Amino acid sequence: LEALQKKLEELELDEQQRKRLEAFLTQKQKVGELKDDDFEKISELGAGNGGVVFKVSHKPSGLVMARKLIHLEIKPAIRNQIIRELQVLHECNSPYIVGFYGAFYSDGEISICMEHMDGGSLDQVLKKAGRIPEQILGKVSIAVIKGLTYLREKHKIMHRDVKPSNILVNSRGEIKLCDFGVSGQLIDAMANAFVGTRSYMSPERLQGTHYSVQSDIWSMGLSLVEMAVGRYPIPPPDAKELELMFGCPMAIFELLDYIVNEPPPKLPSGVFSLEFQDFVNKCLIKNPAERADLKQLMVHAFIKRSDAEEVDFAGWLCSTIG
Amino acid sequence: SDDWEIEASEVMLSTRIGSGSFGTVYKGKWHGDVAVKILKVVDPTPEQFQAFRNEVAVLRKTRHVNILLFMGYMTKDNLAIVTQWCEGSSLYKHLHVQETKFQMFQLIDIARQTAQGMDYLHAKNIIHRDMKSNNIFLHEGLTVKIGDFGLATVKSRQPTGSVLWMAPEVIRMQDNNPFSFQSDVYSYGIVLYELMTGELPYSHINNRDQIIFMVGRGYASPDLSKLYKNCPKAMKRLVADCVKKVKEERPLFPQILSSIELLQHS
Ligand SMILES: CNS(=O)(=O)Nc1nccc(Cc2c(C)c3ccc(Oc4ncccn4)cc3oc2=O)c1F
Ligand SMILES: Nc1ncnc2c1ncn2[C@@H]1O[C@H](COP(=O)(O)OP(=O)(O)NP(=O)(O)O)[C@@H](O)[C@H]1O
Ligand SMILES: CCCS(=O)(=O)Nc1ccc(F)c(C(=O)c2c[nH]c3ncc(Cl)cc23)c1F
Repeated sequence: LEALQKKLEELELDEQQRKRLEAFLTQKQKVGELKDDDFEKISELGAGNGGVVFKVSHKPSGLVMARKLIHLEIKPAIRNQIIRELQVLHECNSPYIVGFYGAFYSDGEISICMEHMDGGSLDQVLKKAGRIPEQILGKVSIAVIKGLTYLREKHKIMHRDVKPSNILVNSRGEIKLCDFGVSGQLIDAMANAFVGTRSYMSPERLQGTHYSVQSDIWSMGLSLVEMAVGRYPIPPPDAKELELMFGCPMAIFELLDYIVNEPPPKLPSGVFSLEFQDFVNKCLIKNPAERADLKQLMVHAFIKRSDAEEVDFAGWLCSTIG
Repeated sequence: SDDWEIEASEVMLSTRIGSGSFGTVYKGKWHGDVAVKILKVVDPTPEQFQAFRNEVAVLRKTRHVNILLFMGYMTKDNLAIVTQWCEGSSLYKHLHVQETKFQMFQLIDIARQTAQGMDYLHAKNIIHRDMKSNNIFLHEGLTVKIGDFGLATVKSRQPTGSVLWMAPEVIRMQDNNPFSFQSDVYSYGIVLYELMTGELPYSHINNRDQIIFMVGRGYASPDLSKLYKNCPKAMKRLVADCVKKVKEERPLFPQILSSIELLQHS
């Protein structure tokens, strides 16, 4: 209640961020234990390979929320432990992490109710924008680097799934992370219950060796390339396809095999800045030890440039989706 | 059409049982309890209409006590298939949710009946292509019924449910058609593993993409050290034989059946 507000003061916020975080925590106090009966469906906000996400209204509070339905057949003991482990999200209050309201189990689906983002995922944004301008990919990078270091310091947790569809954006110009690995039982359950069409997985995680947040940095670099150019990069673009996006399919195993055997993808030269190119090249180093880490990324030239560049992110977003 | 199309006014949909990505399964009423699988397709293309009537034609050829009883279809309002209702739960729920205490003689019977149903399908030139313990239902607890075969014509518009039961040749997808009687045997082998261990394979790996890579390369395989101690040593051999990485080294179901039948003669 006010134990949440004490941990706000342990973070380095500015004037406009503390305003919004304090406003969200007060709305967290309007809602109690959530149930399937408490919600009125508004619209549908996604159809991931995993579970459908609805925009919904919580009747007692009036609040609008995003409801992720995760269908899983698990014994009741695992159900209760998944909901217990998800409660750490009440304490995950940061400008770069989407908010949490509550989680519960109904029917055969775990419901996760979280902060609504009217901008959607950058996956959804990408398919409307074609490609994302580099200036904005600088601001996105900052948000991701800050969200990962927040998780590692204040929670000792990795994201484990950094992808364009797990980065969400707000009309207020906020860029936040979502769908990270809080519950170890939920991690085990979703490996057995779904299949994937693409992969942002680090080559060391594919091979079973020891991994750290460096794997998330590799995933960020792969997401940045995919958002810079307008295509997933594991199968590098053809000499033709390059000359069809700027001017002057593989099965899941073949993708995973490529990420382990062939050199990582690169940003196409000439169309992007040299620093941004060097930035993704430092993120996509295969050996995790010689890959850039989180502090090195925050002092890289591309980040100090982008942090200083005042960009109207909120404006560009409302122009390209409406 | 043909005489297996059911008018929608005749069917009363009751409760919601399961909901995957390719459709939703409701319990219903149509001359007694029935199961209705409604496909998530609101604008079915003339192509998908033909693939549906084709998969229905394949369902029309199965009449066997270990195969789920096809009963009819609906093609106007929506695309759906009507089958018998199994009173028990799926084999997955028995083994991994309820954790029901089967005895050793019951596990072999489930193994034998599953092989009996699969033998029938292959004798009719039907490849399941997506066998898991989710698709094996225990009607009233005693007799297994195999379902979720067919409609591989409409699902391709490689399975997208789970990878735990996929044969390595199917995981790699290097052929245009890696599906065979032995890819089904591998899947049956993984179900045998479930039956004889009580848990799913690769329980220590929690990364689907790791599982896909490790199993496609041959670096990972079901851990047979977790087989029950009361599991007969001939049954242990059968698990290993079905799970073999080489597609041509795996037994066919006439042999699998005989292996179990002679084992069953205690
Ligand atoms: C692909 N990587 S993996 O390691 O194999 N698997 C997994 N990776 C990450 C995660 C998971 C499991 C997982 C999911 C999917 C999740 C989704 C939404 C959520 O809600 C929420 N609310 C507010 C803010 C942030 N999240 C919390 C969540 O916690 C989890 O542990 C993996 F299963
Ligand atoms: N809190 C939220 N607010 C707004 N949109 C959300 C929220 N949570 C999820 N979404 C949307 O839900 C969509 C699908 O998400 P999800 O179901 O996680 O599948 P995915 O991320 O596209 N891939 P996978 O992780 O394999 O399921 C995303 O594109 C988001 O835009
Ligand atoms: C003859 C096979 C038809 S199918 O291959 O399309 N599979 C199918 C079709 C319709 C269904 F309802 C189902 C199904 O899931 C069930 C059928 N009977 C059941 N009884 C219990 C449960 Cl939990 C599930 C089912 C099902 F597996």
